[PDB]
Amino acid sequence: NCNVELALTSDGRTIVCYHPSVDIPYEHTKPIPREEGPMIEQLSKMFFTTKHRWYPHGRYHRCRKNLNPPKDR
Amino acid sequence: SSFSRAPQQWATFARIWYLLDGKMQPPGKLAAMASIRLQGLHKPVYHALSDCGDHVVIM
Amino acid sequence: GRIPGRQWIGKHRRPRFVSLRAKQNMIRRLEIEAENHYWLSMPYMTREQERGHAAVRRREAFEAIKAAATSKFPPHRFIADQLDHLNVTKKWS
Amino acid sequence: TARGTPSRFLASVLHNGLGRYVQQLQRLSFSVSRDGASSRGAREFVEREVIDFARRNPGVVIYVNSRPCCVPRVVAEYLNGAVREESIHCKSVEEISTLVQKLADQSGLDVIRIRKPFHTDNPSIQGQWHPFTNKPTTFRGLRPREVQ
Amino acid sequence: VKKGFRAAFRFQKELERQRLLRCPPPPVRRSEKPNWDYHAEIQAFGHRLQENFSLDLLKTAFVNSCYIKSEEAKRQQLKSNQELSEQGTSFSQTCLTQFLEDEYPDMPTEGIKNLVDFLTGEEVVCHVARNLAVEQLTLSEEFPVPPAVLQQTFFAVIGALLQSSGPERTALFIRDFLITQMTGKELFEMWKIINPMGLLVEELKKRNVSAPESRLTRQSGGTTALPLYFVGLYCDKKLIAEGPGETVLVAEEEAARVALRKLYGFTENRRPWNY
Amino acid sequence: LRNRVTDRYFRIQEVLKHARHFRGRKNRCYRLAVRTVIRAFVKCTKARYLKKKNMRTLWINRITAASQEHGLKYPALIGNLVKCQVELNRKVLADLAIYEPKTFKSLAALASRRRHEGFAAALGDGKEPEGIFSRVVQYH
Amino acid sequence: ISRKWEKKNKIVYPPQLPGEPRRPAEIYHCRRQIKYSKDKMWYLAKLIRGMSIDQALAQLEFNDKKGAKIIKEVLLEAQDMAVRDHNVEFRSNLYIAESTSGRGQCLKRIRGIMEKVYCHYFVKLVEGPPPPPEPPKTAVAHAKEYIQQLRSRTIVHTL
RNA sequence: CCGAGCCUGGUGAUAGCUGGUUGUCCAAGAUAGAAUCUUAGUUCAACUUUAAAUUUGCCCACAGAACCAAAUCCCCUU
Repeated sequence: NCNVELALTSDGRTIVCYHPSVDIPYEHTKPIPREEGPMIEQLSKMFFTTKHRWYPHGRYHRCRKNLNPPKDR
Repeated sequence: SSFSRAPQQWATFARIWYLLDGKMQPPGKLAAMASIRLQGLHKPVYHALSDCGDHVVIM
Repeated sequence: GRIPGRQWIGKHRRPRFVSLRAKQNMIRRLEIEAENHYWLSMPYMTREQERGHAAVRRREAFEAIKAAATSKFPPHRFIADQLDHLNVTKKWS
Repeated sequence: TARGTPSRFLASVLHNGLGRYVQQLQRLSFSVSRDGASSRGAREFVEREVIDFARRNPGVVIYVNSRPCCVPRVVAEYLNGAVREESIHCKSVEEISTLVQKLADQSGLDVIRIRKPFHTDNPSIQGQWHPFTNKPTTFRGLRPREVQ
Repeated sequence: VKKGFRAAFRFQKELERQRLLRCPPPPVRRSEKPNWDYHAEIQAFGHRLQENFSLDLLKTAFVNSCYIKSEEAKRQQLKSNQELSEQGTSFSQTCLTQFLEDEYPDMPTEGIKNLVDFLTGEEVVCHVARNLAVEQLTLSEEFPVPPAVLQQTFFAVIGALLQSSGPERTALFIRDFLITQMTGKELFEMWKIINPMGLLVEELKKRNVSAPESRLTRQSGGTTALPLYFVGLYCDKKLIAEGPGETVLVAEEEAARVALRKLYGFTENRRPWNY
Repeated sequence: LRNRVTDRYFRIQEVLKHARHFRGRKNRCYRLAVRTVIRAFVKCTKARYLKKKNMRTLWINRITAASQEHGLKYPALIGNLVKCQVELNRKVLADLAIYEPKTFKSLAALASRRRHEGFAAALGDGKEPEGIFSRVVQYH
Repeated sequence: ISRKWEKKNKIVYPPQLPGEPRRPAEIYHCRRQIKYSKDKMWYLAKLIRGMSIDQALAQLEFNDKKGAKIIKEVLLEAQDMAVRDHNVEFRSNLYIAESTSGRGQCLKRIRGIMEKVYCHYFVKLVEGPPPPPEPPKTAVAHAKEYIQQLRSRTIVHTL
């Protein structure tokens, strides 16, 4: 997919790109219709990940955790 | 643009489902295309620590 | 599937083969070499004309070398340095 | 190293360059020693070059004292509150003038590692990429293998 | 017992510094912290912001009313702040409304009132006050200085500037120190609304355009716990917005927020302020 | 013991303050720490060349993703942009792929147009007019 | 040799004002030089680190350990002086907040160098019902925490 | 613990042999050879380092170096 209008100036010195937002038409839209082992396995199958994500980590890793991290943007 | 910060973050990083038809194809070309799409290298967002994968259904 | 002693030294070595990269690299270097031969192919002077055209410059450079080697001597010693060392115990009035 | 150190993102203070450049320093607190060869240099700086510095920037008030708490020093206090304490034990007047100009030029933010050398807060103007920028729409919005 | 003093004294000062971090000192005012001189530091405040205040007006802007009461209470064993604070508040509200009208003409008066309230709110004027160091030069009841008193003091400073050197320079002050506080933020975290689809519906009734339809433009993962939905808001075969959400209701209401931003012109792309 | 050492505590703490976030008697005991704080400062001083290399392959991965999403490959995109004389680097092109995709869409389209224009001149090599974006700017 | 536990008992707070929730009374006690090792007494101390004082006294009457007898003695001592001195109005309204044990000044003899051991026992009691055991986290908690992390992730190493 | 006790002294025995030799920083710096009861060492040399006097130094074509191949000396010049 690529749909733009490219051009040069007369001098051949700068390029001009022209490229507006194509919108989604009305027709292209649908309308709105209106135990620990089992525990970790059903989490894994609910979130499409594996069980080592859900097994805990000790006090030592949780203490190396940062709790007040910097925030940007 | 002009979405709120958390809805924009969600839509940027969400998980997308790809159907790939295996009739007559070679398993290695199938594997190449699905391997890229599973690591999330088909996203300009990609990084290894961002868990930016996507789902692939090979039928 | 092994290589007997060390991989690259000795009687039986692991085979190594030439690829498209190695051939193409060798060939671009050989084409630079051919152009080197061509541009050394055409001298301007020969020995009889070049003999003596840089006597002034070579002897000038050697007088510079000789003078900078012979002018090697300890620096001067002043008074203001020694008295600036007395300026360490300076106090405001 | 960089992991044995707190880090921060690149910051303004109060969007300091937008409307006007607000000199991010309030105070210098000098302390020089009267009878001291350790503070001979800071003495020479207060003698020679602090008048023109105070004249050069009127935003900062410069107090000097004699006989500090322990050692001759400068304590700059910046606008965002952070108080920097640099030590001019046994420095020349030249080094003291460069250290002071650095303080008066710097903003009060830390010298810890800065994560990114650029801080746009409105990065995208044509909208940040998401998986549905350029996947083309369909007729009645059907997904693949739709019966209808 | 090893002979010597430098190392024993180095250790003693190190223990003192560890103590100063373990039990940090109780926060007490910079005005009685050493190396202080009020008149010079008033003049430093003026030359730092680079316009001339009349010094008596600036001082009486800093001195509060509660401080006067407590100072009489201390004295039993001055012109206050309040007139300057009223003038500063009146002028700051009026020219903030003026600046935001001239830059955002389509925004409704309720929205622009919420913008002015955000810019003159407690938290923003507390931060601009503290990071401008009026929090040191003010005289109040206790340290730390309470945020209401900080807001009142800062607007009093603006009032002293207004009486001192004119509405143009005072408007430059308000602009360069309060509108920079909205550069970077969004409309709907500056004007907190509820039922944004409702706000869209009534505002389109004002515009005499039909009430919009919601459509489900794009989606993924419709039957798991990580869906994506773009719900678009359309009106008469064309759209005014499209927005994301983790479910259809959130996506629709966030697309309503996107529509309201685009209708008021307060998007992310808008022509940045002309400083 | 006419003069022996009294400041050894502070030298020890110069190593241990960088060791404090280690794991084990590396963070406590000084021999173990010295050996492993040296290795950490060396790891830093090589990780700077590493960080430059790693960034630039991240940029190649991101530009590759976006240009394959527009129908190019990364070799085609960089090669034909340098032929059309836009001297953008990978860092800016990667940020343009993520943050500014309409501009990247135009860049991919221009790279395709330059590829096919330059190769039209290649197919008709010999006396032909110079290509439209194959016009170059040469400095006297 | 350092006795800050007993001095911790004698730390005295300033008076309260009527608009404050009621401060729970804190009682520290220590038994020095038990002829028993620090880590057997650690097993008993970890056994009673959270129990209401009457249940703790039950477990410690019917354990089988020399430490169990010595700990029951210490806890009865601390309860007695808590309702006698530190103004704990209800005798049973105490719970064991810290129960620890540390090592003492051990003595030596030749067997090989045999070290006849000695340990300490420390206990702090607090007014009030014991704290509930925080529930072991469930599927709603895990799903919410995963989704919070996935909403927290950003586009790393660019603007 | 006797192919010749144990102790104290001479005794800080002698070790061409192993091991060990503690602050920061910067800079120059690599493997002809000879003789030796000598090849687990050393003395000279060659190389290396600092400081000094100077004045030529390294490379290269041509001419040139013996009768019974690759190359190397050599030096006006550059």
